[PDB]
Amino acid sequence: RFTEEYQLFEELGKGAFSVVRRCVKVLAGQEYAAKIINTKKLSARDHQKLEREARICRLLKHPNIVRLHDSISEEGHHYLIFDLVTGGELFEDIVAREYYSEADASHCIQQILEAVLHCHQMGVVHRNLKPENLLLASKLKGAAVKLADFGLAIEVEGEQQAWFGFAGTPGYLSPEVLRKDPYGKPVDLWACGVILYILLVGYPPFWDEDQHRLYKQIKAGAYDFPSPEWDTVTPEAKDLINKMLTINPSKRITAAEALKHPWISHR
Amino acid sequence: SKRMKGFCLIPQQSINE
Repeated sequence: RFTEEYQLFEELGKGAFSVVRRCVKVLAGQEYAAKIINTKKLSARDHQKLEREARICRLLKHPNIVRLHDSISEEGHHYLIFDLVTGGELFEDIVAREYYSEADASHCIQQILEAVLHCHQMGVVHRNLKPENLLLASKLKGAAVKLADFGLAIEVEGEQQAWFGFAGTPGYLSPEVLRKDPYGKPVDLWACGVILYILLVGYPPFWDEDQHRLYKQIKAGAYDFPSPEWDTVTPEAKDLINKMLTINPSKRITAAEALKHPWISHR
Repeated sequence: SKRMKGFCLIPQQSINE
């Protein structure tokens, strides 16, 4: 039984037809986050989506990816045993601090890039990167960041592109996805550009309350660096945002290239 | 700055609710 090996304690978080609770593996004494999904509320198709997310999590072992340690199916309940990460989402911390210093944003994006690079080398594309699902080890400056929520992730064959469907989060969507073009790994680096812009000034590069006009902004790469807040941001921060928010997906910087950019490598 | 311009950072769900 799940309850034979793990003891449940307090709720840490709440999803649709899911909760997250702190748990201890009894024999080990080790603490984990248990995502408990009510599979009574899911069709076969959506059960199988859950088993796919678990399988992709199992492929990925990396200090900046939330590690799935176990996946247990019981009558009406599925349990996903993750690393316990208690720092809350990157999103909440950006709102609390308003924006990050270049030193803190650089250390943050460097870890995201290592994680994305690992995903891309394993043939996994997240498709849905955003501060909302990047988890912090703590509220302390320089805290380790981890990628979470592989529920929309896909597997690609080498550098081959294909139409993998319309999915992700509106404000973070790549122009190639909005065009319905075949796509691959670069969609993640567009999302990294959006995340980096948000990190440095605390608002997104693309937004309109009209989703059509939001989508026209993204497809046209219509963002800028308004004064006064962007006046004190280094040209190299801007240059790395520009190479990530490149509409052409072949010209757009890769995770491997981003890790060599002077704003990452020459601190 | 974000606060002086009254800009907001608001969480977004995925397309696939």
